[PDB]
Amino acid sequence: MYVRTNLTILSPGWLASMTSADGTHAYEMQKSPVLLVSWHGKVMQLKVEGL
Amino acid sequence: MYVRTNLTILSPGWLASMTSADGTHAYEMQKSPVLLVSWHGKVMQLKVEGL
Amino acid sequence: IIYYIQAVIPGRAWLIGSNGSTLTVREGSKIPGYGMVKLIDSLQGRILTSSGQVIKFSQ
Amino acid sequence: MKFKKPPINNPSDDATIKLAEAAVSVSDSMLEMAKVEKVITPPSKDNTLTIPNAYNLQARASVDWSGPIEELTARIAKAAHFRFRVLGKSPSVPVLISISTKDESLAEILRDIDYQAGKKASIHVYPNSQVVELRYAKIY
Amino acid sequence: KFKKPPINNPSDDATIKLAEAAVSVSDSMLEMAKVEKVITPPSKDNTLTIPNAYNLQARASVDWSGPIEELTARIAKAAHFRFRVLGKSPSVPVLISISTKDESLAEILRDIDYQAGKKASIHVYPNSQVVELRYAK
Amino acid sequence: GKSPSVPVLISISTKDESLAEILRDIDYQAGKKASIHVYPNSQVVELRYAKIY
Amino acid sequence: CFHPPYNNFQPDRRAVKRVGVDTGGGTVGLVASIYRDSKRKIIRDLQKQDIQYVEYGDTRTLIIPTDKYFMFSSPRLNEICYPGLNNVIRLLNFYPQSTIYVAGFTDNVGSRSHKRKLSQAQAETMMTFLWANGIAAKRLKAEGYGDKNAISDNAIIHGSAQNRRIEIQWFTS
Amino acid sequence: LNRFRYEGAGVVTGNNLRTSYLDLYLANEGTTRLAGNIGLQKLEAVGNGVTQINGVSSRNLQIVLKGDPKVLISGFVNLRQLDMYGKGTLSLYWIKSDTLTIRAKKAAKIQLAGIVNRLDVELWDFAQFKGKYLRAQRSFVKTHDKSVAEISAVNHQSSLATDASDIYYYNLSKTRADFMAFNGSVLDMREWGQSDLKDFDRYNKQFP
Amino acid sequence: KIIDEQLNKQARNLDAIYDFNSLVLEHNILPPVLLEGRNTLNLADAQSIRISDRTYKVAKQAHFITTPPTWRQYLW
Amino acid sequence: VPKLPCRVDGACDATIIKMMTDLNKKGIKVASVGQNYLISIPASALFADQSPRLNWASYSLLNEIAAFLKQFRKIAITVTSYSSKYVSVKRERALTLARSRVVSEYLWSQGVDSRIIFTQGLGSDKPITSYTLGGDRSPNARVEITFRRAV
Amino acid sequence: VPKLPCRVDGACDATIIKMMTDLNKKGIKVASVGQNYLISIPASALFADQSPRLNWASYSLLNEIAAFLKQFRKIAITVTSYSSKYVSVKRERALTLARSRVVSEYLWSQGVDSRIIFTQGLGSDKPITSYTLGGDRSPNARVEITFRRAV
Repeated sequence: MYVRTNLTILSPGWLASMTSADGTHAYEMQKSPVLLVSWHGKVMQLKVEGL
Repeated sequence: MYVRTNLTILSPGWLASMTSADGTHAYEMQKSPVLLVSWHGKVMQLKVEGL
Repeated sequence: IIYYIQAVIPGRAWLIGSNGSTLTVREGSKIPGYGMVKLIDSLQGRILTSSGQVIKFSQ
Repeated sequence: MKFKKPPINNPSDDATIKLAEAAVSVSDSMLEMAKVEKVITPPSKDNTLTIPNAYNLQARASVDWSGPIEELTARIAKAAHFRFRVLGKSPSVPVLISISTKDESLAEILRDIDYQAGKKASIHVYPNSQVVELRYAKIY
Repeated sequence: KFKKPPINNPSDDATIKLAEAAVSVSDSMLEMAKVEKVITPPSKDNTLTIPNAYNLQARASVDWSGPIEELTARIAKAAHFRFRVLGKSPSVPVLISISTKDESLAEILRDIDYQAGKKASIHVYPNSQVVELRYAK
Repeated sequence: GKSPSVPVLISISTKDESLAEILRDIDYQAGKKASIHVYPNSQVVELRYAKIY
Repeated sequence: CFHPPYNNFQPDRRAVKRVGVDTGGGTVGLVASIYRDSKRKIIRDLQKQDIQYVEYGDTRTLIIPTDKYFMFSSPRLNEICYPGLNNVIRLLNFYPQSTIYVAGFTDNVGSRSHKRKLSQAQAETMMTFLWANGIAAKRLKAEGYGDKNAISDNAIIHGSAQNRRIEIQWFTS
Repeated sequence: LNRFRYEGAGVVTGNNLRTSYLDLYLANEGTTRLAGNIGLQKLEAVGNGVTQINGVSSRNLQIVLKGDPKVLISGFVNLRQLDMYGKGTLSLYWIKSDTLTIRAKKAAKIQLAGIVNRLDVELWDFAQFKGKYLRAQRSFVKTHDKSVAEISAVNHQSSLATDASDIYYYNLSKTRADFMAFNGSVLDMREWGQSDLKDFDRYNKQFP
Repeated sequence: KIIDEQLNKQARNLDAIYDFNSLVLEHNILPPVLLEGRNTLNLADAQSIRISDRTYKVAKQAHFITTPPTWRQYLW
Repeated sequence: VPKLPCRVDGACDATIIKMMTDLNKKGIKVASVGQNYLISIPASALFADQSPRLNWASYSLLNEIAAFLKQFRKIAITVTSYSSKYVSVKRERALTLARSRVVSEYLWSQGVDSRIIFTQGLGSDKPITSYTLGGDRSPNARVEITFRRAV
Repeated sequence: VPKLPCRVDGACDATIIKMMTDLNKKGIKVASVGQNYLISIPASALFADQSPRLNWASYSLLNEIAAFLKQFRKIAITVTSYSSKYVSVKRERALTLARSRVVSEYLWSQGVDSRIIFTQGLGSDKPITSYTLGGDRSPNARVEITFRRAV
C-alpha cells in the first residue's frame, strides 16, 4: 500500500516514509483494510476497501 | 493434558509441574477424564469431558 | 547540621536546629555554621544569610 | 423487615470483570518494578530548577491529547502569550504522548511533558524573556 | 431545578476497579520515568547564550541543509561582522539542516551551535564585532 | 526453609482437643518433612521445611 | 421554604411546613408529623436508601457506601444524596452526649500510602460536615484505615465493591 | 508584688523584676513599661488603656478583656482560652501551645504568630482575626456575618462561613474542607510569583 | 457485537493502562519478552527426577519498530 | 450508504438556530464572526454577590449551555472570568479564578469532547462599560466562553 | 450441561429470609454484614442459673439454629460464651468454656457441614453494656456464633 496524507499514521506498522517541505507525509506499508491515525490529539479510524 | 488452575491435584499423578509467583499451578500428565483436588481441606472431583 | 523555620514576624523569626535547639533572630543576627543574616522575608519563608543558604519549612 | 447491603450498582459484564482482573495484577506488577527501580537508583535533582514558575503561567487547564507534541506545545505557548521556539530537528520516528488530567498548573503540565518525553526531547523556559523553547535529542 | 451527574461516571463496580487501576499504574509509570530521567543544571548548561547585540535583530527567511562554513560566513557578511576560524576542517564536513521564515539570526546561530554539539562551537565578540568558529581536537 | 514442589498432605479427624496437642500431633504426622517450634515468651509459632537432598 | 443545598445550614424545618400544607385536618397533620419524625420510619427510609443501620447492645453503628456517596477517586462529597444526608442529621440529633468515632476504609489495590491518604481525607471530610451542624469539636475522632480489616474478600468483585466503606460508631454513656 | 490593681492615669516603668506570678488589674490609662522576665497567669484591663509589655514567659496564662484596651505582650505563653467582647486589640510575638479557643463578639484586632496543635475559632460580627504566621495542625473556623479571618493551616483545615464572611487561607493544607451558606467566601490570596509554589494533588483538590 | 461495543465504550483507560510507548528504549527498539518460572519439578522415569528453583526464557528477540503497537491488534 | 454517517451525530442545525435564538431571548449574549464563536453571561445569574457559591437553579442553565455546546466539533475552549472592583486586586483575582475553575470542572463533567479547556480570570482589569454605578449587578462582571469551530 | 446441579442442594434464599426473620422476632440477635455473619443468643434462654446444663426445651431451638447454619457454605466457625462476675475470674472462664464446649459438641454431632470449629469462652472479660443490674437475666450473658460465607 502507498498512501499520501498529512496526518500521523500509527497502528499497522509503516515500512518507509518521507515528508515534503510543508507537512505532507508519504507512507508505504503492507496491505490492510484499516488505518489508524491521530488528527488533533483525537485518534481516528480509516476504512479502506477496493483491494 | 495441559491444566492451569490454583488448586492442588491429588489422584492421577503428573509428569511435570510449575508454579507462578502468585500461586498459580500448571501441570503435565497423561490422559484422564477426572481430577481430584483438595480445595479447602475438602475432597472434590472435577469432570473433564471431550477427550 | 540544618535549621528549620517556625514563625516569622516582619523583622524577627523563630528557628529550630537539628539538635532541637531554639533561637529567636533579629533583623541582623549571627548563626554559627551560617554566619550573618542580611535580610529576611515575611511573605515568604526564606532567610538570606552571609553563607548564601536559604532556610525553608518542613515537608 | 427487608434486608439490604450498601453497594448496589447497575449490572456489569463478565468480560469487563476479566479485564479488571487482569488489570489489578498488571498494576501490582508495575508497582513492584517501579518500587524496586526507585530503591536501587537514588535520584539527585529534579526538573523544578530547569522549569520555574512566573506570573501569567498560573492559568489553569484540563486536557486530553494523544498526538505529536508540537501542536500541543504551540497551543500552550499561545495560552501563555510566550515566544515559542524549537531547537534541533524532529526525527522521522515521531514522539507521541498521552495526557489526561484535571486542573493542573501550566508549569506542572510542562514538567509532566518533560518527564514523559524522557530521553527524546527536552524543554526549557526563560521566563524573564518569556520564551518556551524545546530541543530534540541531538544524537544519532 | 435540575442537576445532572456526569455522563461517564464509573457507576459499575468493574468500571470503578478498572479506572482505579489505571490511576495507580499511571502514577507508577510517571514515578519510574522521573527516577530514571537525566536532567541538566542551568548553570553548567554548555549552550550558547544570546549575544544581545544591536544588529542581530533582523528578519530573514533562510533555508539551508549542508555545510556550515559558508552559512556562518554569509550570515556574518549579512551582519557586517568580521569572521574567522580556529581549527582544521575534517574530512567529513559538519552538516546542518535549518529552514525557517522569520527568527532572530542570533538564536539561529544558537541553533547552529546546538546542532553542532561537540565538534564545533562559536564565540562572538561584540566590541570588535567578530564571530569565531572554534573546532575541536 | 523452602516449600518443596511435592505437596505435604495431612489428613486429620479429631474432636475436642487442645491447640498444643493438635500442634504436637500434626508435627508427629509430618515427621521427616517439617518441624514446628513455639516461642510463648515471644508469642511466635514457627514452622520449618526439611533441608534434604 | 427549603433549599436543596443542605437548607443553607439552617435548622431544617420539615414538620411545620408539612402541617401547614396538611391544614391547607390539624390532627391529620399532627399524626403525619409524628409518623414522619418517628425513629422507626426514619430507619425504614434509610433502608429505602442504601445506608446500613445496626444497633447491638448499646453500641450503635452506621455504614455508608463511598462509591455511591462520593465522586470517584475524590475527597469531594457528591451532592446527589442530600436526602440521605438530611436523614443522617435528623437521626444523629437524638443523642447529644455520645462521642463519635468515624473511620474510613478502602480496597486492596495500589499504593498503601495512597490508600491511607484517601481514607484519612474522606474521614476529615465527613468529620467537617458533621462539625458544620452544631456539634462541638471535642465530640469527634476521625480515622482512615487502608485494608486492615475487610468484611469480605477483595479477590471477588462484589466483595471488593463491599470493602470500601464509611463507618460511624458511637457509644451511650 | 502579688496583686496590683490600679486606676487613675498612671505611668509605671520597671525592668528586671523576678517573680513566679502576679495578677494585674489595670484601669483608666495605665501606661506600663515592663522590660523584665515575668511569669504570670491572669491579667485584666478594665477599658481604654494602652499597655506594652516586653518579655513575659510562663507555663500558663488565662486572659479575658471587657473594655477597649490597646495591649501587646512579648515572649512565649502557653495560652489556652481567649474571649473578646468589646473593641479590643491584641498582639503576641510567640505562642507555643496545643489547645486554643478563640471567641470574638464585637470588634477584635488580634495578631498572633506561633505553633498551636489545635485551634478553634468562633467569630460573630465585625471580627478581624489576622492569624497569619500561625501554623496549626488542626484548624476549625466558624464565621457568622461580616467576619474576616486569616489562617495559615498546615495539615487539617475545616472552614464554615454563613454570609458576607471572608476566610483567607495562606498555606496548602493536606486536607481542606470548606462550606459557605449564603454569601460566604473561602479564598487563597496567595502571591503566585514565587519560584517554588506547588499545586494541588488528588487528595486535596476541593472545588469551592 | 456487544463486546466490540463495550470495548469501544471503555476506551481511554485501556490505552492509558497499556502504554507501550514508555517501554521503548533509546534507539526506538522494542524491548524483548521474558518469561519466568518458580519451583519446577519434572520426573523423567523411574530413578530419574529433575528439580530447579527458578527458570527464565527469552521468547522473542528485540528489534527495531517504526511505531509502538496498540491493544487493538490483540483485543479487537 | 448506511455504512457511513450522513451527518455528525447529535446535530440538527434548525435546533441549533432555535436554541441560539432562545438564549438571546433569555438574555445571554451570543456572537460570532466566521468560525469564532463567543458567548457571554453576567455573573448575577450564576453566583452570589462577590462569592464563589452557586445557586441551585443555575445548574439548569448550565445544563442548557452544555447541551448547546455538545453540537459542534471543537478542539480548545477558553473561559475567562471578569468582575468589578471590591477590596483589593488579590480578592477579585482569586474570585475570578475560582469561578472559572468551578465552571470548567462542571463543564468537563458534562460531555463536551474538546481536547483542551483553558481557564483564566482577571478580575477588573479590562472592563467594557465606563458606567460603573452597580456592584455585581453591573454588566461588566461577566464570564466569557470563546472557541473556534474547526471544519 | 443439564445433568449438572443448577443449585446447591438443600438451599433456598426464601427459606433463609423466613427463618432469619423468625429468629429475629424470636429474640436471638441476627446480624449480617458483608460476608461475615453473627448470631447471638442470651444465656438464660439456654441454661439454668450459672449452670452448664441444657434444659430440654432448648433442643428445639438448637435444632432450629443448626438447620439454619447447615444452609450456608463455610470453612471455619467460632463460638464465644460470655457471662457476669459471680465469685472469681477463672470460675466464670471455666463455666464459659464448658458451655461453649457442650454446644460445639452438639452442633458438630448434628449434621452441620463445618470443617473447623473453634470454641473458647471468657465470661465477664469483654462486656457490652454498663447495665449490670440483672444476674443471669442480664443481656450480656450470651453466646455468639461467627462465620464467613465462603463463595
